[PDB]
Amino acid sequence: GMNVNFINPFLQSLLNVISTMASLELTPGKPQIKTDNLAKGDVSGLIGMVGPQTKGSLSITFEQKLVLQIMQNMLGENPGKINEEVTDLVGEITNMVTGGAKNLLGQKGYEFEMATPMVVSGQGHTISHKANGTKIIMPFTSSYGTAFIEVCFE
Amino acid sequence: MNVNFINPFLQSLLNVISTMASLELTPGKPQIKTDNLAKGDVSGLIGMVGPQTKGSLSITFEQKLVLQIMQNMLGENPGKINEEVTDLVGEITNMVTGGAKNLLGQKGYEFEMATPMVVSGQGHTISHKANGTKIIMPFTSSYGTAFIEVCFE
Repeated sequence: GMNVNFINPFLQSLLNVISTMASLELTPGKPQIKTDNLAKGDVSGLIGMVGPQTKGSLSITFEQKLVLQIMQNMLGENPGKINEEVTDLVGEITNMVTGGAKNLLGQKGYEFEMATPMVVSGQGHTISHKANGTKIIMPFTSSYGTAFIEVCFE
Repeated sequence: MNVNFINPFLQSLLNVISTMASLELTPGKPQIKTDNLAKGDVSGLIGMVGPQTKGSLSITFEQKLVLQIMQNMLGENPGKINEEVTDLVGEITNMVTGGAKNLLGQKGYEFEMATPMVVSGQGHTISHKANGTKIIMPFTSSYGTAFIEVCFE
């Protein structure tokens, strides 16, 4: 029965990357215990986490127009489609979100190590976390479209 | 590291599909991945941390194949990728990684797995970003194709 606040370090870290490094204001929704298969996107960064008394999963999902605007702002270009350069950037965003969360959570005595990012590319795909634990999801909105973070820990 | 860490995962998948001779699945030769051509409709993905290493694994299936796997394993299929199907994909992912964890442990190498995630979406691709060699192996049948990819850094 995990505290919904476990998503906060991930939220803060994503807002750090996107709002400052990408100068793009994402407006977060309210963290929800997941109850829909409705968090569709076009490219997603996925990573596992393993700790002494923990294991889990993080996904960060973006609509195409949003991730392309993020790439424009961060790197000064974008190829107008999801390609390898886009998936590489999503991988790096995933590492920085997870890493910042690791730092913030470590300061609070929660230890984990991240695995390595996998990036999913596909129109309108969804992610389902299969850990036996609480699934916490939150939307983010911009005029460019929507993103979602989902975390799950056993 | 290369054959040493990756082969258990490949053998463990083979083991898990050897249980369904019905499908008549022909494995290909494992190789270094050098394109983004490996598409599927549902995939199981899992991270892992090991001795001086970390990495990732995914198993991607075409819909027609995963539905026949469900027919063989559970005696039914819904004719589409639903929660039942994503659950089974997650479980196969755990068995494949669980088996490999045992084999590597046997050999003296401790790997800790994270928890699985399952992607649903027509014709999606998975790109592993670990800084190390990406190994992919396909397995094909008249019902369709699947791919396992494993990468350690």
